[PDB]
Amino acid sequence: SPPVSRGLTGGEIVAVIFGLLLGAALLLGILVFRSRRA
Amino acid sequence: SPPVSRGLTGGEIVAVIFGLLLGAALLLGILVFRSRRA
Repeated sequence: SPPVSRGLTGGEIVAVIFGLLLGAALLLGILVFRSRRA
Repeated sequence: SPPVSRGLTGGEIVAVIFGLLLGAALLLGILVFRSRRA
């Protein structure tokens, strides 16, 4: 794959951080609600 | 489809899952190793 100029743009990294934060918070949430409640 | 005339590709979603899975595993890892070690 290319470095960060060939086919990379600022409109792509936004997806990383997005799913990163929302991924942990969401995942962790369900993981706890599963059977770790209280 | 995009939010407001944008245009995505299959070479963009790879970033989401990347930081998504790697984010939870990594984050959760440090979060535990922080002071939750057993």
